Amino acid sequence: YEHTAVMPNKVGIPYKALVERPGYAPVHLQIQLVNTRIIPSTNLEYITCKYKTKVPSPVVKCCGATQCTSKPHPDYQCQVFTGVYPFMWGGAYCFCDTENTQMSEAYVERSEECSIDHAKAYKVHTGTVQAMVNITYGSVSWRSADVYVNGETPAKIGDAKLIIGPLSSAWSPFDNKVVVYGHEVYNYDFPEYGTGKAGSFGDLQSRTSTSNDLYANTNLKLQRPQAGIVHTPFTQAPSGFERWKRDKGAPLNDVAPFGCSIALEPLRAENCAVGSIPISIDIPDAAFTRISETPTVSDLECKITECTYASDFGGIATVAYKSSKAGNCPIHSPSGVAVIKENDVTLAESGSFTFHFSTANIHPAFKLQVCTSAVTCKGDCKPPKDHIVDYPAQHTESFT
Amino acid sequence: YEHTAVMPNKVGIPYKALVERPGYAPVHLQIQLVNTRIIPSTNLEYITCKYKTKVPSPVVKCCGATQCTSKPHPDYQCQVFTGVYPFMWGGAYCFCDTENTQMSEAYVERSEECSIDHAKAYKVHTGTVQAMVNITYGSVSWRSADVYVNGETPAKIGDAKLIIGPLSSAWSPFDNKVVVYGHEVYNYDFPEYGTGKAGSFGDLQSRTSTSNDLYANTNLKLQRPQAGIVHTPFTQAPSGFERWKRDKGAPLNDVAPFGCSIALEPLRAENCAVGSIPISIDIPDAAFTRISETPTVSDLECKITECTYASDFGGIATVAYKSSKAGNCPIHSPSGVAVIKENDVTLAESGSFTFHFSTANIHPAFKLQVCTSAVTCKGDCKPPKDHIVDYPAQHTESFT
Amino acid sequence: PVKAKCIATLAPEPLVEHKHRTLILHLHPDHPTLLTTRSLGSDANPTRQWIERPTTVNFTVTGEGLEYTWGNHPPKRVWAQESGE
Repeated sequence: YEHTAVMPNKVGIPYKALVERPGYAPVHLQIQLVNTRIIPSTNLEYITCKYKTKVPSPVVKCCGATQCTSKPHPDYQCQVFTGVYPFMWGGAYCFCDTENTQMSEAYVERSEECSIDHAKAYKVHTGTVQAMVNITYGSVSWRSADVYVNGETPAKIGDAKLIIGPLSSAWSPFDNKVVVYGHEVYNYDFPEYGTGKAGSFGDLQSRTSTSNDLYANTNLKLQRPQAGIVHTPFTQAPSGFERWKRDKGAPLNDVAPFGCSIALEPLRAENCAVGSIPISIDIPDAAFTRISETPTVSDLECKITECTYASDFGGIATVAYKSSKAGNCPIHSPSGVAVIKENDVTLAESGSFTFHFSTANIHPAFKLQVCTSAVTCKGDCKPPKDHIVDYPAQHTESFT
Repeated sequence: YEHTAVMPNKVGIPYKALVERPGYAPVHLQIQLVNTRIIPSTNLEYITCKYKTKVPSPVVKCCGATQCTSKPHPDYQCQVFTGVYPFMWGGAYCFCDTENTQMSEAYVERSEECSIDHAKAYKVHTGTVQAMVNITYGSVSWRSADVYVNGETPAKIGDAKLIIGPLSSAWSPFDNKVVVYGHEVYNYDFPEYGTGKAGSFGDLQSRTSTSNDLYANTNLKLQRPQAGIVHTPFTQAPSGFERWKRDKGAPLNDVAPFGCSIALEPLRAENCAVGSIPISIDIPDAAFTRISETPTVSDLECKITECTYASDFGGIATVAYKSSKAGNCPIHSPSGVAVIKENDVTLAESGSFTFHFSTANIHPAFKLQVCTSAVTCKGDCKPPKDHIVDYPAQHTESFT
Repeated sequence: PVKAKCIATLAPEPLVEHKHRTLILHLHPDHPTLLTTRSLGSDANPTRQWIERPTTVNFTVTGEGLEYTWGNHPPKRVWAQESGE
């Protein structure tokens, strides 16, 4: 009875399949893939952020030169300068007039915002998708368990053992190269660590926040201070993190395909509705009811009464139930034409009980399996009027 | 002058190309790919190791049953047993004779060796190869820098900027699935986490060493203790980590192709000599010598004197140098037929100086570019006698 | 610099208007609001436009769904199956 089932990847709607175990009473499913969070394999390549030209205070030798050296600070720009007369609080102070030397030095450093407000590149591989699958199973009526997709993983949470996927729809909405910012995720071809052109994205490129080493192509060019005054002309491109916040591109949670949402959290891409998942469950046999205890319902009749050719469960149909015992009777349309809101219907001794459903074909000729009794609920449906609210329960469009 | 150069991937031998910048004096290279450590992209899938049936001490109820429960320990095998009379230091102690009950329980647990002596599976992708490229450049005479292969990465260590690869020879000697053990690396199709048949490799499958959860298919089957005595028959397959150490396969550092060595270190595969690498360097123009300062050497003559048709630099050739000034003169054979030991030759005013080389064609008709002066060093060579020592400098075999 | 949650923005609610597989949206913000969507087909066909001037816009919604982001107001979602009878 290990109920294999191909199953559409779509998040917010149950998939009430039916266990046709030969010998005992069938049992309905209710498989709602409440989430499709993905979490691909990734690598933190480098944080970037806007620089801060945290200038070390220049040297001023008063009569003669002060040769600079290339200190190992990131992008340590330093250039000796002569021909000053530095006004500092008493007019000038160095008594020479051309031998007055000024050595300006400036290096690039991570902002304090780099720790917290920072873009973040990644080389993104495929990884392994997940889900908090609820099944309000059978008469168990509950399990809300986190699972995987790889087609040999069980998750014995509740009582049922369930194996999912691998899904066929391998579209990772993440590209190979991704930039990430706070919550807005950008599938951007970031240039690389160690290379980013100044002004362009990644002018600062630190491996992480702690990493004292980095790559700072900022085109930081010191110029001589003017007219014998102490200061430090640092001529520099404002960061490619400054832009990339107001001349950027749009976020993947606003431009992705096939229906995904995003988080700066394990780097999941939630709820990506695409393709199918070959899902298979091993039910606990204890949860089964033996066949000789559920009422046999045959010699019945089914008919629509007001079929709504729609998404919401507007389709209805009375069923002239013709039972033997009285009790519950799980139901399902093995044809995917009709999706039913009721998993189970209570029965007195051969009464009648309408259920709700939804279809996509004008003439819904769908079988209905009322606990081992098939029936065609043939009829005709009506279009609605009022179509602006969230996503459907029908999801069965085909040739009609 | 950004000297692009296709370049054979082979570790322990320089590649003394020649910079033909139009306008200033040429400069030799000496590019020795001292290492080809690889470090593919990987994932720790599960450690395995040999189990330890660390039996919890069984219960012995003296008169009546003790139902066992399935505790969540890994492979928690537990089976109630009756019909004992347990001799414990005073003869038996439970006064009944069949109602004497014994509940044996045993679970699988990581050995203490699992922390330290443990196989280690991986799903292995391709990643990115590296090298500590020495160049004893030009007159710079030194840089020993760690680089990459991806064909836009520089490494400004020394003074030269150098871009390497991507190599064309994408044979990752690692397979997709790999097992790893201490230092011996096995490109083994490990079954998977969560599945490994008992006795077979991966009977124990822990994600990591810390991971309290695991998968222990050991076929651990408790049997009843004998003849009314306290003990715990645990019938079990000795591990698929016990075998896999004496019925294993051979290591990839002993069975790989195309010439690799291995480490349990970043999971590199060193020194994989295969294919070519399109390497390109931006020399510091300061390191160039202008053309009007090196001696012009033309009106010369070259001839072999004892050419050795071999690997070691046995080939020699005097050159009737006809200089203008006196000084150094970098040399190279732009044809790959001849590989030369000397990058540079000193020159007095039109003297003669032999160099060493090695070839592969009986009639070596290779040009020699003595600092902008070409010459054919035509001749004939002799086979050697003494061929059992490490790898060659010739590496130029072709049609001869 | 710390990760405070600023007391923060919110744009006035939209006026949802139905049409056949189409959202007319008479819209009227307080400030320039970046609206954007994601037609959830594998054809994404997204849209972006800062809206400061009140504007009746349109969105060809498909069968499977669209989502709708009126500023930092949370993202909406919409079933547009048929309405052409």
